[PDB]
Amino acid sequence: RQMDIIVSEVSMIRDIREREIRIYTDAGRICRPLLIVEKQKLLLKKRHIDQLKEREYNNYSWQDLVASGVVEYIDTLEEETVMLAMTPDDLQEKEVAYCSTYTHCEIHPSMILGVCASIIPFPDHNQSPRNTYQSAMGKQAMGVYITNFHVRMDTLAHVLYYPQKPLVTTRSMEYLRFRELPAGINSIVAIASYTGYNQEDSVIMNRSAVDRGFFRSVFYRSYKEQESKKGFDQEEVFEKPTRETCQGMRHAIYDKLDDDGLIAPGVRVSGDDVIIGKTVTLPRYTKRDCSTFLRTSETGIVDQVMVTLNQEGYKFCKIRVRSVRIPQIGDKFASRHGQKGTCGIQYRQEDMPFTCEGITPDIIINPHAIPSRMTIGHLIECLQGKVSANKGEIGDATPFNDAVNVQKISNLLSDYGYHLRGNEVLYNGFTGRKITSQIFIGPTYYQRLKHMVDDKIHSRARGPIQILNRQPMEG
Amino acid sequence: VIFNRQPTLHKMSMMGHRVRILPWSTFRLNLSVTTPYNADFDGDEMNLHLPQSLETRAEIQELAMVPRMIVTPQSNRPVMGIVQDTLTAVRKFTKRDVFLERGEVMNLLMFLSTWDGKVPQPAILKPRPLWTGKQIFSLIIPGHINCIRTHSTHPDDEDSGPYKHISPGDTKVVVENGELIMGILCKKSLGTSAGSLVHISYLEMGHDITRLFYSNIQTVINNWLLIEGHTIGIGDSIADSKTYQDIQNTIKKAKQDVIEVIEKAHNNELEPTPGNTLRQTFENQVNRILNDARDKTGSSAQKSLSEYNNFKSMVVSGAKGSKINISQVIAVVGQQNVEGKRIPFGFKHRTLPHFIKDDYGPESRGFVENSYLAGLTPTEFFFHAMGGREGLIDTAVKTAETGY
Amino acid sequence: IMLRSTYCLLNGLTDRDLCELNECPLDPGGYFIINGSEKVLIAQEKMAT
Amino acid sequence: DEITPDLWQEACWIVISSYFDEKGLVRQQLDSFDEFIQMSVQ
Amino acid sequence: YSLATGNWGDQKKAHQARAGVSQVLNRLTFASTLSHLRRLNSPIGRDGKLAKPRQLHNTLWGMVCPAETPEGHAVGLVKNLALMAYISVGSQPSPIL
Amino acid sequence: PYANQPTVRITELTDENVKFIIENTDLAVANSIRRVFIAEVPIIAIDWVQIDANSSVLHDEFIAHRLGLIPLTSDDIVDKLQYSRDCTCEEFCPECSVEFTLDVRCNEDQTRHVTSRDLISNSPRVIPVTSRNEQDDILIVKLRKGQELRLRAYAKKGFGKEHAKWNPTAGVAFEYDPDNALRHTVYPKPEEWPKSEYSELDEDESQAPYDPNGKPERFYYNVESCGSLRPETIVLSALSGLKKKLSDLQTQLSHEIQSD
Amino acid sequence: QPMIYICGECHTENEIKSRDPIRCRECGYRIMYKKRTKRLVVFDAR
Amino acid sequence: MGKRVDFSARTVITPDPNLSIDQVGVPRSIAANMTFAEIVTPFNIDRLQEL
Amino acid sequence: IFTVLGIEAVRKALERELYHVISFDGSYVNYRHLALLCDTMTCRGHLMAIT
Amino acid sequence: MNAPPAFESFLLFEGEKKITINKDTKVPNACLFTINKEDHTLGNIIKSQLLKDPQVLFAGYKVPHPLEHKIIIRVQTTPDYSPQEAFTNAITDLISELSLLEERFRVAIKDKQEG
Amino acid sequence: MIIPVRCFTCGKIVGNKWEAYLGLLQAEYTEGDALDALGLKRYCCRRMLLAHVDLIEKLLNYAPLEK
RNA sequence: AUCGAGAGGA
Ligand SMILES: [Mg+2]
Ligand SMILES: [Zn+2]
Ligand SMILES: [Zn+2]
Ligand SMILES: [Zn+2]
Repeated sequence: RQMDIIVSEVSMIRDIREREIRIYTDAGRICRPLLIVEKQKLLLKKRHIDQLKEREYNNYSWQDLVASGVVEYIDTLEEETVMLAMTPDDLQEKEVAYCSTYTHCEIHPSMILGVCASIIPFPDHNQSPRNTYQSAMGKQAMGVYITNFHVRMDTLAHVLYYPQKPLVTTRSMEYLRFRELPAGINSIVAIASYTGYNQEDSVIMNRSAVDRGFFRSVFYRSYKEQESKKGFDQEEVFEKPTRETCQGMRHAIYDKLDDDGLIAPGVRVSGDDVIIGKTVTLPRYTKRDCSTFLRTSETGIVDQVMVTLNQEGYKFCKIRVRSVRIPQIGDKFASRHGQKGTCGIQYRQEDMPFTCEGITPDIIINPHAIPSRMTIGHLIECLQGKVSANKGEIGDATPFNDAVNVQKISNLLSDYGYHLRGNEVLYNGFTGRKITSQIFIGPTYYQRLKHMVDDKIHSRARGPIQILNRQPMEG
Repeated sequence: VIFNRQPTLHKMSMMGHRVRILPWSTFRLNLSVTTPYNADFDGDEMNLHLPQSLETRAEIQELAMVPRMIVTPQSNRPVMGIVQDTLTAVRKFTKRDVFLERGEVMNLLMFLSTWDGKVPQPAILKPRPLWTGKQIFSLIIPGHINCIRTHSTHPDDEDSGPYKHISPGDTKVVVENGELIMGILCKKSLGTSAGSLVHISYLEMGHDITRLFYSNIQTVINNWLLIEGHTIGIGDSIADSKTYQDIQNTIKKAKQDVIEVIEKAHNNELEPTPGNTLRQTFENQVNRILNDARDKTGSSAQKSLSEYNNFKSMVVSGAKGSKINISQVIAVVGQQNVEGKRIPFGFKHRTLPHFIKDDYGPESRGFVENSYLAGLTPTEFFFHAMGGREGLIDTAVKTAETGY
Repeated sequence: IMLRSTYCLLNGLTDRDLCELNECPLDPGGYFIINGSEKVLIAQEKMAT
Repeated sequence: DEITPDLWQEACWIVISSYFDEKGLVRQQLDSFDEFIQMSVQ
Repeated sequence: YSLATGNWGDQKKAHQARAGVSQVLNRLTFASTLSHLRRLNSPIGRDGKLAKPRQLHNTLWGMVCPAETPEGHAVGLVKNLALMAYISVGSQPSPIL
Repeated sequence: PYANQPTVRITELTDENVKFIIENTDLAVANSIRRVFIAEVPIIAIDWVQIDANSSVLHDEFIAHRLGLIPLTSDDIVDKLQYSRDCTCEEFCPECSVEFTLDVRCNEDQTRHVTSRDLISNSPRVIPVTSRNEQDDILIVKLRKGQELRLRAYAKKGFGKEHAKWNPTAGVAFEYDPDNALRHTVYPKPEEWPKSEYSELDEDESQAPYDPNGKPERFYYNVESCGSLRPETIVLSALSGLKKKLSDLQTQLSHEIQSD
Repeated sequence: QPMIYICGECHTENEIKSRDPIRCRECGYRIMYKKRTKRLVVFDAR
Repeated sequence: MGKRVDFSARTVITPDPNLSIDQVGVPRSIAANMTFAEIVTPFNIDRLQEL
Repeated sequence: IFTVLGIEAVRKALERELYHVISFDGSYVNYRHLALLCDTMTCRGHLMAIT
Repeated sequence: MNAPPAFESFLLFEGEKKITINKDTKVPNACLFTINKEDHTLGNIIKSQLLKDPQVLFAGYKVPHPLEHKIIIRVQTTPDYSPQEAFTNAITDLISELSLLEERFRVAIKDKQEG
Repeated sequence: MIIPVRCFTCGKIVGNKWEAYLGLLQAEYTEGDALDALGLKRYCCRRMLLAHVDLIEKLLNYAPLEK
């Protein structure tokens, strides 16, 4: 604890019943930081918090906190000998003392979660499989994967037009930089049965919201190519092919290519089009077409073309093509609670149900997705988000927080002229009649997932066949 | 076309469909035919095969079409029934106090394919003409079928006392000459079970009439649910303070009884029962204290519910959920088990480093005394994650061995 | 070389300097670039020695 | 001197912030590679 | 080669080598990149149907995320670091001795 | 068997919204008027873009989509212009569209906000609403020193049924029976619900006594304008367009009865 | 015919013929980008 | 025992309350790419000539 | 059961055990399917494993 | 890939007509009006106005499929009346209502702006 | 990456309010009070301003392709 | 194109 000869990552376990003292300095030991506890008292005093508050002036950092003997890294094997306080409230003298001999305290229990589970708001109000499914699906959510995406020639990349930070957030996301590169949009979710097009894990989206850019994304796809001069026997070269010299020329037109054989940026390209005109010298004479076509049925625009030399040093070309993906029926969307579903139908703003103040939901999800799944975090997030949007906040959905429960959120929401439980009177968009049931509606953070239907739809009728067995190809 | 979903488990996983060309780029399915395919719409994909000859087309038309597939030979009962929104909404629609106006009735009759064009005489003519939901479902019901069922909330002591044939709760479904004489329809009447209205329709009427029956229930009920609406929110997960404080009193019994048992075991006041070691008897005795607690708190939460509650609405209809789900959302999540036992001592005689050694109390071994609305404590959260991981492993490991 | 490691050219650079090399300041590093492809080493569990 | 409960909920998060100001999220990768280059190769 | 393919071992022993090390970094979204950089892997073999190594052990508390795990064939074998988890880099025991 | 005799009472009229009450009409008529506010009131909006140069950090479709959503003053011009379907010209002409140019280049160090004020029109009547002679101008794109955006747009006539950019409303509040007298809603717990702004009840009373013989009358509207039209112009256009749809339907109906 | 490219480092206009190694003649940088085409691509602002 | 086949299509499934149970809603693109070989007869000569 | 009572006894008992496995979770399968499985399993005078 | 143009919902294809009238042989004095490229906006008002006619025995409408862009209106009248005549009178009454509403809204604006 | 032009829900213009919103925030308004000053009644438009992340400001830290 | 690997989806 003094940063003397023993470094911080050294584990020192005393098994008492068997008289071993096992000291470990090797690598690969997973450990975590914990607050040391005096007799029944944190060593972390207000002086440490004060110095930490001005961390940017007096260069008082974490590593001084460790050097002060206030924090300690404990490995899994040494936890067996440690008596942990979940919070300093456990250190507090009680009518019946549970332990009274604690040695360490959690900094915060929410640090048991990882990167993707630290995104979930109110994860302790969900069934745990739902938290696992979200931790999986946050990795398929679109956003801005990195700030310098304009210069990266990634094979596949999805960028959301209008990423938003969640209105209801956890205090862990401040370190995941989710606020700075968020992967979703706050959507006005109504949980309702409306026309039957959201049944069995499906959603009804607002066509008008989609027209305004709601969950619109851009898909970037990069195509490689290189002209190999491996030997005088045969050499490839980028050049606009010609019908008179090239042998394996498809019937697709090559007019979009330039002299150099490379398409130019800003050119609209449809499926089966040519972006690189490459010809290889033969042993329809003395050169055969080996051009690069678009991956079929894409219909994008050439975002940019880069030319350079590879390691060995022949020409090398990268072409990024850009395709705007507007959400549509069959695109998969998810909240942060394992509630995934495809778009069942899109209604225009006049067809959607509306509140007395003409707010239509961006998304309508079916109430039958809640009861078996027990994703109460979804409902609490919706209510907290209504409070946050009406109050001008960002809600605190950190997992284990006794200063935030459903009652106090409901009391807050009732102060803004809303039903305290997040229900509203909606009117049928088609007829304008009030719906007899008051619908639960509010802001919820939704995610657009990589799984778009246009990348999955496929059909065949007498296409190509495999060489070995003359059967249809795969994929 | 043959429409198929993988894994192709039984003969209803590949059925014949007639093609309907529609704008966007997905395969659009009816909602009753999702249960045979085990299909939902969270990104599922399905395969379409087009027979290429009149021979095979006739074969699929006469053998494999969906209406011919309504009743499965596996369990002599329908394989597809009425499903989520239509089932919740038909439960709400056939309640005794559903009265439809003239315009609403005409709007619903627009969606009956098998309608003779005759508006039925309203059940109430004065002071206002009002039709009932049973009166319109009677028009949906085909042929002249006869059926007796009981709604899921039917009390078991009602068939004995008076009011057998005039049910106070509008349970005891009676369809007679194709008219819903009485009762609230639900999973027991329109689901996949044996003797239901859909089964009896398939047996008495053909597969064509039953196809139309399915479609008509869905269209009429969905267009009525456009008026009625169905939702779920926080208000359905709340209970009154009486109920909360009953549940807390029950849990504090349960813990304080488990403490009783723990001292008896500690003082050797506890003797084994036949067929079990002392450890196993203590574990039984604690688990049966805590299951009594979980059942009692669940009962309290159930009785606290109103008939405006949407959790209850979906559980009575049988559309989705169960009473145990309501108990976990409102009352208490309960004991988390790993391999059928309480949470194991993965540390030295400890489930976590936050407990003292040799702590067999309910908290320590994975009893979640909170609801999902209350929120789990960090230890409860970890133990619940352990139990859910057990479920995920089971789901991911049974498939290979069952498929083999 | 693992990116943002001590022997990486991006080591100790400011957010200015990273942007001015066409690098994202929020990029954590921790991966290699082999043949232009970003490769990440997954920690491998093993039974202690 | 003592952090009272009313302050705890930001004392703790202040501490957590400092940790992530010092370490980050990929500290294990960078430290492993650094140790490999400084020690393991030699 | 070994960082490019992930086959961890000599190129000649391409079958005795253990693959899955050195994966292509997920750049779909920032969370996927962070998680992939904090990914741990238990080389028990996905073919194994014993649940014990896939169970969430009590000792994962504070070290590994209780929730983040693939729900397919590797459930509980591929894990993720908890946020404040730090894997020790190794040190010399001579000062201690 | 005959028409309603609806009455109107306008309770608020600003440049931003119109709050009015229609009284003695059917709920279907009221909702069709509400729907026409959103979906069948034509305005002018950019529906054709040609990017001559775009060095900005937003790709070309992003700029185009963003330009389409800028409201253009459509008050007197929208009735005069034709749909390009109906125009007997080529792709464009002044009788069916409006030209816009934008040509901005950031020369200084210091970030250039390409706003709707840089959208220069050939028609002085059809201009960006924010540019009209307070509220700032809609931000099209931020440009760094060396970046440049030069484009040529054409704005056309359409309504919200084709695309939300032709929707003139910024929210249509619609209400009826503020006190739940018709019981078209059924509150489980009527005391928990806040009162409507149009409610006429003492605070002890949660909802009005049930009216068995009532129907919906006295529908309350708050039509907020995005800026392209005035709200009263939105309502008058909506009434004309709904009517005038009905007239076209009548004409086709007469032909179809004739022909039988 | 000229097919002018831009430098990734120095952003310099420069013409390069075929069968020429790709290298900027300001600064020798190895990566070059094609200029935006001069055809007329139309966008519906939707 | 199993093999790849022609005249097959695959895509995401979506709800449709307005289809009968025996109907499947299919895209124009799948239907335009999938074909059925219909034999010509005086019964269908004219219709098939339009197609 | 086969060794002690014989092929028809084990046919009956195997029916019984499969029915117990199937119905323990409240499920139901038509008896003709269990009967056909158990007959395939015993029609040759010995216990034929499904392997 | 499969997105219909947004104009399809309201524009008419060549050779397909706005409205088609069909006997309903079910019952006497009933007709089906299939109206193309309209939606709930006109269907609801026409149906409600028809429900005002005491000589109309049935008035209903449906959008058979939201992805399709037609409505069906079924009208049954008394034997001395006609569903075509009922439909015509309903449209005429709606037009007169909307004209009156427009004039009164103009007056109400007139008054609001000046007082 | 940049403030949307319209509110996704109602279609109210919010694209001219980001700069004013930031100016009000540095003027020591609370976020709610600032949203009230800009006339965003509805929690949808308040969502639009309150949840916006101005990523374009970071994208402008990179030099363009042409000088 | 083949092979292998990996990551994912239901
Ligand atoms: Mg599924
Ligand atoms: Zn013109
Ligand atoms: Zn250069
Ligand atoms: Zn809004």
